[PDB]
Amino acid sequence: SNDVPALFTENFDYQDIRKDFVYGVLTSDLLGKKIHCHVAKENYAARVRSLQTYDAISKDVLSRWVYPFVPDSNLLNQTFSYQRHQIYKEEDVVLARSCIIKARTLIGAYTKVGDASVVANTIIGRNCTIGSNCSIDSAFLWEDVVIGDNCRIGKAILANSVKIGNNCSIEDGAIVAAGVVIGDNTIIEKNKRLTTFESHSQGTLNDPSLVGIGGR
Amino acid sequence: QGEFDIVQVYKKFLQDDPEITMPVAAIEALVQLLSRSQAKTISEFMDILQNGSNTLKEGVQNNISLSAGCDIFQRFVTRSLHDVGDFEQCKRHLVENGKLFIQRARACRQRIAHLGYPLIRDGSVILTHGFSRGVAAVLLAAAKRHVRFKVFVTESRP
Repeated sequence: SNDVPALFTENFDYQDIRKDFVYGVLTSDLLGKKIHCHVAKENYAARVRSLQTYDAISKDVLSRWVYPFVPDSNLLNQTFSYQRHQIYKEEDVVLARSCIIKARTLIGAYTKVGDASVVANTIIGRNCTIGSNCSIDSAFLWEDVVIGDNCRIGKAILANSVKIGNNCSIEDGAIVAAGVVIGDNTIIEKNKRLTTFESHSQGTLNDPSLVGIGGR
Repeated sequence: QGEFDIVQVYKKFLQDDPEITMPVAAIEALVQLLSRSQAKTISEFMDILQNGSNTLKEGVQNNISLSAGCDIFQRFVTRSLHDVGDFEQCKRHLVENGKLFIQRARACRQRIAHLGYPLIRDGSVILTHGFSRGVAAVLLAAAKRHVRFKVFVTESRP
């Protein structure tokens, strides 16, 4: 209610909506006010705050728990289409023969998938492209990403415009930023976040980028 | 000479083009038999193509599609036909509308494909019997649109 802002300039110690505000009303630190909960028992509601949620919400979105707000609706003139086992594609996509797609998979448009590759439980941005004889599981791929031939990806986030060479591998928890490139015949261990800038994490773009290092 | 045994013209178009079927050939033959002809009466015109069709019809072992195609061809021409004022309009309206039929005829196998290929779905399995240019076009038009599917084929005795 319109009281809340004026109730926040006053009582300036309040910073967090739950730790400070609620506790104030309940402890009568605020001049005797009331709050209420409207417990929903249908439909869906959550917010993206944690990596352990982005993964969760995504599966909770592909699984149509938030209809109509679903790829198949294409609110921004996308060209998605629901297919059985909760797999989502887009127009003008190319899927090779012998390339197989398992459930809970989403494919953006303008994206290539090489031969004998296996994708599963994975979200893929548009304009991507995958190598051949690869294996991807429970991953996350964004726009303009390439993948070398014969590589293994799993449970990792790959940001926009990322290049991965052949023979590479990458395991769970891995997180990259944009522009980063990994040279052929390379692995990236669990949770080993990285970047393309000079900041805190251990990232640099050039190939290879782990044991063989750029920037350091 | 004049108009030789139009079965030759018929047979020629089969060799001038093998990718066109038997019906569309005779229609391409009659229009010639209509073109290279001066009848001066509507009677002679239709008296010819009847003998023209029956000859073709008696030529091939009374093939259905052919005997079908020809009979349809006649009734299209003689439908909107009328004699008004001059006469050359007759032969004009014949060959002109006769030419139109063929144009509409040869392009039929294309229309079918444009309507048929959505029946073929990704990963589907199709079954056909014998050879048939119609089935060919749609199936090819599927692959040229890049869809994955497998088909069976019947030995098709005899």
